[PDB]
Amino acid sequence: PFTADKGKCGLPEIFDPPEELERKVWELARLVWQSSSVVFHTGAGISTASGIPDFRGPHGVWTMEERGLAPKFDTTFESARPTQTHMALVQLERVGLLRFLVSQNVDGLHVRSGFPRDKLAELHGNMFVEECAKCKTQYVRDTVVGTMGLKATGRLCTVACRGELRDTILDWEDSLPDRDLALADEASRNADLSITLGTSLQIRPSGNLPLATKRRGGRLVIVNLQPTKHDRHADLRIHGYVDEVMTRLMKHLGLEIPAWDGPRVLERALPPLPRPPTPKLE
Amino acid sequence: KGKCGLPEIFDPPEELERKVWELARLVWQSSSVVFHTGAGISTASGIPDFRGPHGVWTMEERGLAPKFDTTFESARPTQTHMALVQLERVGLLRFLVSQNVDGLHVRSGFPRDKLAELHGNMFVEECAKCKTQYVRDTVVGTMGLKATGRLCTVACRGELRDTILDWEDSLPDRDLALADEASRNADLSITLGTSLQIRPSGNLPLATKRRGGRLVIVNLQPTKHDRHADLRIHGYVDEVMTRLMKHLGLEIPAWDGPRVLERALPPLPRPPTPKLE
Ligand SMILES: Nc1ncnc2c1ncn2[C@@H]1O[C@H](COP(=O)(O)OP(=O)(O)OC[C@H]2O[C@H](O)[C@H](O)[C@@H]2O)[C@@H](O)[C@H]1O
Ligand SMILES: Nc1ncnc2c1ncn2[C@@H]1O[C@H](COP(=O)(O)OP(=O)(O)OC[C@H]2O[C@H](O)[C@H](O)[C@@H]2O)[C@@H](O)[C@H]1O
Ligand SMILES: CC(C)n1c(/C=C/[C@@H](O)C[C@@H](O)CC(=O)O)c(-c2ccc(F)cc2)c2ccccc21
Ligand SMILES: [Zn+2]
Ligand SMILES: [Zn+2]
Repeated sequence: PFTADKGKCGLPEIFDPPEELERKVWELARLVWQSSSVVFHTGAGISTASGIPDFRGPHGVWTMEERGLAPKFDTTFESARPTQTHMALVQLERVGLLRFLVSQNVDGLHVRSGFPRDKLAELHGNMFVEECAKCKTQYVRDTVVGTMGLKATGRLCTVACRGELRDTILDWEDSLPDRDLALADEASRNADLSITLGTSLQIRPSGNLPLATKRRGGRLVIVNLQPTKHDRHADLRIHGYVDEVMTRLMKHLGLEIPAWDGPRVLERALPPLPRPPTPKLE
Repeated sequence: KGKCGLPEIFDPPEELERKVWELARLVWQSSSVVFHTGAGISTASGIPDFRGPHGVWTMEERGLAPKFDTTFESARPTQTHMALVQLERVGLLRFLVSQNVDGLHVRSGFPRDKLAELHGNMFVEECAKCKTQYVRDTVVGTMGLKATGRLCTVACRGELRDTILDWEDSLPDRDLALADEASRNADLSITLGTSLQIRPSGNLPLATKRRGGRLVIVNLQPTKHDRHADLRIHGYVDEVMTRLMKHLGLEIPAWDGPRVLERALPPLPRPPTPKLE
């Protein structure tokens, strides 16, 4: 809690220079095309471009705490817009180039971006979601659930039940949800490409799931401004703003990054849309 | 560098809700609305401000660095940026004055002939001879009005220089005159994300007061002229502008990607006006 191991905070940022950045995002493009089963793992770095501070970056929550300073929010959780990266992941899932998405974020922007819930594992919970203690029915609300650490919110289940509604925000002691951790674990083992965006991969086991892609010869790409726990296991490390890496990647894939309709909830992935034909790689 | 790192104020929801309704009334009641924007309308796209808690000057005074969560090239316009584009298209915004050099107003497709970029635009270089501007797709690599290395290509070969003013540099006369003219003639100035400490860029909203115009200030910190405002709103500008638009019955439009529009298009249809009192 107070004393919890918050891991390495405030490490130096690394910027790949343009030419080397340009060539790494082509290598990423080549890996996406070549792969049958692409899982994305996201952390707090995909939401900074929308005004929400990270945990272990230069100006992150834990970093500034060690220095006796406050993290700063440039928006509310309710007024946060999904980033170019968020929407990019929405399109990649609609054209069938993303099998599964595993996010350690509680900021709720994945769900709000319209990404389908049955293809998302929210390992650390969601600030807009409360859950019936009795029947496990989840409610995706339009404002943040007012509590953290899996406590009574004040509201009751309304299914065909009256059970106690509770927040989904894990405390330090709280084990991951079983459904999300099994679906994230299964997707990770079976993938032949895991890509990590904006996570420093220091948390167990959320950070270890990308290593499961390595077993049976799968490839691993790490996109991050700072060093990550598992940098040495990566076949490709890109050091750049994820928005810049994801817009350049989409351009290579010949994909437009769609308009954000405003807050929308999609329970179940739709049928896959048409996608460009694949380049000849050799 | 003026007063930096002042405490933030948050209006409570009920009060915030009420003030943005009072904003909505003033927009509807007003013949000629000008908006004045500063660094605060780009924070939510990952570009730090100057005198906010984590801003350039603040962090300098405390021997710390300002943090960028994007490049200038990869920055997307905020919900506020795109709201100003729609307000202009439906004829409820006469003019827009910005102290921002971040280039996002132009890239949002807001029309140049209705914008004054008082402190310059990092994506614009200007011919020293014929004053032809070039809006490029990557930041012009200099600041302080220096030669960039590139030449005029008009029907000229003159020296292209950046448009970023240094401290000593006088504002561009065209942009300052148009900004000043629009400010005097407006019956509503709204300021969004500016602390209004810079001369004269910060004083232009006060010219709206002369001949009984109204002034709204939307800002998280105190501003120089809080005392002259008929309405002060302490909230995230994005929240204020999305709630405001919702009252106006206006969608906030999709961003096509970087686009340059020289001249304002014909005004589009807008919802009918409420009966006010
Ligand atoms: N715009 C950007 N582009 C690319 N990388 C970025 C950007 N902004 C930040 N980063 C990088 O993004 C990385 C973010 O890493 P961390 O801050 O540790 O977040 P987590 O999601 O891994 O934290 C996991 C859990 O830990 C907590 O306890 C909670 O329970 C969280 O769920 C940094 O290395 C940045 O350099
Ligand atoms: N999301 C937000 N919502 C509302 N207000 C905000 C937000 N983020 C920041 N603010 C406020 O936004 C304000 C930003 O104040 P300053 O940083 O002085 O920006 P300027 O444009 O007025 O500076 C003018 C010139 O001065 C420089 O030298 C350069 O020349 C500039 O061009 C703060 O008061 C924040 O509380
Ligand atoms: C002013 C504007 C173009 N301008 C500068 C630029 C600021 C600095 O290069 C000059 C300043 O430090 C010294 C002086 O006062 O003359 C920065 C900026 C600040 C810190 C940073 F790490 C990178 C860029 C900046 C950021 C957002 C908007 C406008 C900005
Ligand atoms: Zn129930
Ligand atoms: Zn010329």
